[PDB]
Amino acid sequence: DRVLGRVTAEDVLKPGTADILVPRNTLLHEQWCDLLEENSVDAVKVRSVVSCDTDFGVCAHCYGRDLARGHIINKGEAIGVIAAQSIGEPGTQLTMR
Amino acid sequence: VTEFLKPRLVDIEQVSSTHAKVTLEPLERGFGHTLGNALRRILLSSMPGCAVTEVEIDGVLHEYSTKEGVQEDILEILLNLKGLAVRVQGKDEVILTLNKSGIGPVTAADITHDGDVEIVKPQHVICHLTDENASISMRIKVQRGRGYVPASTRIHSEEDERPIGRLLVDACYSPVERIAYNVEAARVEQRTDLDKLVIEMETNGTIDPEEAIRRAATILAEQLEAFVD
Amino acid sequence: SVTEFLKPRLVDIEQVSSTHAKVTLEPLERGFGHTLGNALRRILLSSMPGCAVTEVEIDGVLHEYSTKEGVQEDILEILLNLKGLAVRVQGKDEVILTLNKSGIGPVTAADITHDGDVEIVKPQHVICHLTDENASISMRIKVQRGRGYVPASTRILVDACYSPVERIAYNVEAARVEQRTDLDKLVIEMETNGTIDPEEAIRRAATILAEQLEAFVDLRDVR
Amino acid sequence: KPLVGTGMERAVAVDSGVTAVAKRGGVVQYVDASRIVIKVNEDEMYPGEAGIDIYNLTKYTRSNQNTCINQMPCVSLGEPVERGDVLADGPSTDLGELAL
Amino acid sequence: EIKELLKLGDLPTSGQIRLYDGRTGEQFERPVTVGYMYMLKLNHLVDDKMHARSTGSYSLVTQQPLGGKAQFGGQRFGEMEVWALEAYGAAYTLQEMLTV
Amino acid sequence: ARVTVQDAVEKIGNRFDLVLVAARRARQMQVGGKDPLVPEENDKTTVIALREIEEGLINNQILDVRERQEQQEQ
Amino acid sequence: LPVYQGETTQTLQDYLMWQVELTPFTDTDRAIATSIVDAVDDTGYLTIQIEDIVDSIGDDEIGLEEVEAVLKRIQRFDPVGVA
Amino acid sequence: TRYIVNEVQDVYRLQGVKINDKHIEVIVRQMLRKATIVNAGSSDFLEGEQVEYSRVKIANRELEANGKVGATYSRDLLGITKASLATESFISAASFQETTRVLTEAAVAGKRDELRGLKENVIVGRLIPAGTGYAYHQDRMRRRAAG
Amino acid sequence: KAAKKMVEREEAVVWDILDEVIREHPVLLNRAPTLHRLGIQAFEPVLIEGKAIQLHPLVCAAYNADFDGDQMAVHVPLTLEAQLEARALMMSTNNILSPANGEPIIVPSQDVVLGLYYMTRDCVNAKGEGMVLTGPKEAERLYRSGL
Repeated sequence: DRVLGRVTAEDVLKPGTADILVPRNTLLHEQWCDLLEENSVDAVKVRSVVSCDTDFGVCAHCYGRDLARGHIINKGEAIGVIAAQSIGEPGTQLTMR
Repeated sequence: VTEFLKPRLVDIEQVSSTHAKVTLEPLERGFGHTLGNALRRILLSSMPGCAVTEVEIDGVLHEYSTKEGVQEDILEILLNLKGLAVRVQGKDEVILTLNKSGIGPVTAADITHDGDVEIVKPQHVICHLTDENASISMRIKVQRGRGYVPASTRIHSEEDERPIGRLLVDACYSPVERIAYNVEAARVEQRTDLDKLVIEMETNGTIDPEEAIRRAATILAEQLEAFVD
Repeated sequence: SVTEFLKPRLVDIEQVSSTHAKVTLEPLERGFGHTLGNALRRILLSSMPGCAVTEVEIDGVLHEYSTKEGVQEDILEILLNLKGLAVRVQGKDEVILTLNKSGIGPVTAADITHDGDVEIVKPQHVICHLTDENASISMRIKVQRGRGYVPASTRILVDACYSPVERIAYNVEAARVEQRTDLDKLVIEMETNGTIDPEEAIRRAATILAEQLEAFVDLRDVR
Repeated sequence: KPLVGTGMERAVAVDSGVTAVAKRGGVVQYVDASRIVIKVNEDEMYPGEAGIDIYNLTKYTRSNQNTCINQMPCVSLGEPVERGDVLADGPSTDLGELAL
Repeated sequence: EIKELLKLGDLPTSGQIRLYDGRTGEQFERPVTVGYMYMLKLNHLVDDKMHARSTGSYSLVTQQPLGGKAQFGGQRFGEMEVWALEAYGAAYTLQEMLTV
Repeated sequence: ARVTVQDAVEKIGNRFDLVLVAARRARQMQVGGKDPLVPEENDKTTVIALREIEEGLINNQILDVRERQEQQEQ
Repeated sequence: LPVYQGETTQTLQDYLMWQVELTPFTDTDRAIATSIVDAVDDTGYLTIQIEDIVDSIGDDEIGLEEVEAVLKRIQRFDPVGVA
Repeated sequence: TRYIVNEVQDVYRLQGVKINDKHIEVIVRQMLRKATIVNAGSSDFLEGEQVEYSRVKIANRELEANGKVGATYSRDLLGITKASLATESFISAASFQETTRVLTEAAVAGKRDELRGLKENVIVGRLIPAGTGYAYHQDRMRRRAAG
Repeated sequence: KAAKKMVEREEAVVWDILDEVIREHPVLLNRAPTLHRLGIQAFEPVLIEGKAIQLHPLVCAAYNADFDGDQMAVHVPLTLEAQLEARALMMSTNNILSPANGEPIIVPSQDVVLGLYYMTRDCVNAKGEGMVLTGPKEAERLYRSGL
């Protein structure tokens, strides 16, 4: 699930030499996860924030959905407001060690 | 249908003046439970009753004060009087007068009695006085109804009416307040075993059980008439 | 007021199929709708008259663990198919029926002979699975007269679905007439096995209740 | 009155000073909805005084919480009452026990 | 001890009693323990919490509505609320709040 | 009442511009000037506009095309 | 300090203005109504004269008939007999 | 990034709370800006230049005209309580921690807001460049580019 | 003024037109303390003669309410676009999954769960163990007798 809502790059390769499993800009929507579990691949290169050369916000091509939408995030949405709020939502932490 | 054998009424038992038990002829399977439940709900839901609506007293004006010579307050008097049970003839909206002086206990017996008003408990307590010179003078407005009605509901009925000195009360119009039914199979040998249903009720004594169950039957017939079409 | 009560006039009925229908009511007096729905449901569930087969006498061993001998299907599945039949009899009492089909395989209701008062709503129902060769089979069944339902474990051998019902559901919703919103709106949904209009069955059950309750009042409301 | 108790309710009610108790009284003469007079016996009586103890109840008074406080009588008439016995019942009280 | 108490009361020691539906008139399985609770009503009553406003007088300073029910006041919004709204991103609603 | 909005979602896609299109169409309907193309079933203009755009008859260009069609007609 | 009166009583001038806004009137009619509302005494009477109001309007198109119509509309208000 | 993600995820998993990391590296990207430099690179002989502006300047300066003028930089992380005050808009980051010092600094600088920040739209009372208002703000920005 | 007088007099026709107006009009609710975006939801208002609102129990988990002494606020959208944003974005029918990790927010945990567990069980065998049917008759037999 850590990579389920992520889009990989061209670095994905099959265990067999000169073999691939999925093209560069692809979303791990629902089924390729089973295939990669079959191949037992562990190291996956995925584009993320800040690494996205945009100079303003983040390009939508490295975020996925992470929402109630089964589709990729649309343009104009404010992730920053969505973020920094979910993190502090579990106000059930522990103090005094 | 195949020989439904609709039952009849039989063995009307008067356990007490306010509590009694009624039994019915045996019927077919799976019907005593539903019949008992429906009849109980009908009786407990909508059954005509007579109660007090308003009482006027010359002495005190509002319910939150008292009168010299009594031990209890006006609110307790109201609570006692809404506990009264009384039956009236066909004419409704009847007002009666209560007047007495002295120190003795005050009950329902020593009240102005008319031919259309019948007291079931002349033993109820009306907050006996404590002073010999103390005298009571109030009139009680009594009507008939079917369901519980608070005084807030009857506010709209009087805007120009209701001068100071007359105090409304809440009407429940519930004469039974408790009932129970039981079903069992017996009294049939020539045919298949059949269940018989017995109803047990306690009332205020204002109404009679046969009349109440007849009214329940008539009203359930009245509803069920409409759904045929 | 003293004894007046609202009478439903919204008798609109919408049906999805010829066997399934949904019925809604207008706002009605307090508490009655739930009692009424429960009562009618229990009546139509308990004892509805109708014709049904009590047992089948097929060729072979009377035990349940019967073989296929070409039918490639256990007799339990056969009788499960059999139990879902809406057979009608106008005036005949319990009568015997049987089937005999060539070995084509689709064992349908047409395999049964046609009697004077024996009729089926649907002749396309499958009786038995697809056979494998040209063999034939006999049914030797009998339809009966009675009401409601009873498993044949008590009264022998398959079942007795004398009540022509499939599924019934009732719901109650709040409503208002003019000012007060303490009104009962009744929702009725009926599924019938067949041969009878669900509204016609509703009317039949209502008449059954009325004739089960009319003498309680001892001839009231004469005029 | 609560049916399950802890016993301390009686002490709470009496020490609350919200109801009326009997101090050096012998017998009640007259009872009113708000007025209470008790005749003390000569045993607990010292000369130079009439020998009657009057008590006036609190009837429907607004509290600091805007609530209503009212004290209800307990005894009926002509009842020999001992010293330290409760006489009236205020709000949320019943027979000397805090009944809330 | 309470078991023998219930014994003298002609009651089952288990405390579970069968009940019948008041609506369907059907016996319930798993008989239910019942209780008589010395229950008490609190000061937090709905008629006091009853409050609403459409449009009333406003403040001389900042021209804002009154507030906490002080002579038909109006409820106050918060920054964390508009953070949540911005996460929803309904800008027109925000402008409506800020202007209308 | 339109219990949920889904048809217009794939009719538009971005989940945002559909709001503006519905707003402008409903404004034009409330101010009047055009008899609604979709049959009316005793519902408010918002749900009717949602149903119409669900039908796939109204988008961000046909309204504007009719805008020019009327403007040139003056 | 933190405690302020914060009172915005209409004083029936704001009520009259709201009634004018809530009423349908032409721009000239609205301006005439506002001018009439300006010249209202506390007792509820018009301080200025109808001819004075017309002169203050300073419009050739403005006529005594329009003033009478506005006054009737002004009369058509709560309380009756306004100004 | 991976270290902090692992640490915070262990902290949350010990209780059992599951949260998508994408928020975490969102916070990290917010945490990563204001890159100081050692080489001037014909841009500025100062410190504390944001990563976005420096990257834009070097992209539009090296490839475009002169690739020889390069400014070697180091990206320094500044704490949340610290990086929050590092905003180009004086309107923002004022309610965050302090106003008086921020107000004095802005008055000394004589800078402007441009109403780019969402808080600027909030205080002004206009549609934010996000969600429904994103399209309107994009149209407004395109119009202002033309005029 | 006539409208105000009629409204203050609370006529039945006033109630009728109020019901007509409220029919196709959304409304939103908001828990005062909320730690996530989902503390605010939109619902269809329905009139019930009382003094307190009835929040659907399944949404209470998101609202983090527990049916004790609690207070609620109500906000009415006026502009058409506000209502459109309400029905497309504030609406409970759209907010099912958690935006934090992705789990479905609406998850019953109360009496529904135990009732589901109880209805689907078997001590050893109840009345009518060996019975075989089609499945619609299951309720038929359970309600009446035999099963």
